[PDB]
Amino acid sequence: LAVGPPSLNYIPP
Amino acid sequence: SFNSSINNIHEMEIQLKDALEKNQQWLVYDQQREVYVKGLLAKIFELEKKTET
Amino acid sequence: HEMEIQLKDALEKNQQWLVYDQQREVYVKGLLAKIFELEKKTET
Repeated sequence: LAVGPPSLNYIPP
Repeated sequence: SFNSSINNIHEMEIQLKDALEKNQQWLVYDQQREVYVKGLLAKIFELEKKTET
Repeated sequence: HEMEIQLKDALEKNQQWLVYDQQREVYVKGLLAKIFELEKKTET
């Protein structure tokens, strides 16, 4: 399937 | 039956609208990473400056 | 079918973001590791 970002907002490692 | 064929066209439409706005989500996500990353570079620049003195 | 095509292009770019994202995350972790090392330095 299509893959989206792990969140809608950037979360640093 | 023909139910399977109709459902697949809905399903295929589902996927495209899901894929399209997923890439749009990527744009926003990555823009925020750039902000975070330029911040880190500014922080490194000040730490390097501090470890020189 | 035209909708069939752009579904593939959507998924293609989607794959290009994915690999690009992996590279960027390695880069972010590298900066954080550098900061860690710098903060460890002084300190002492």
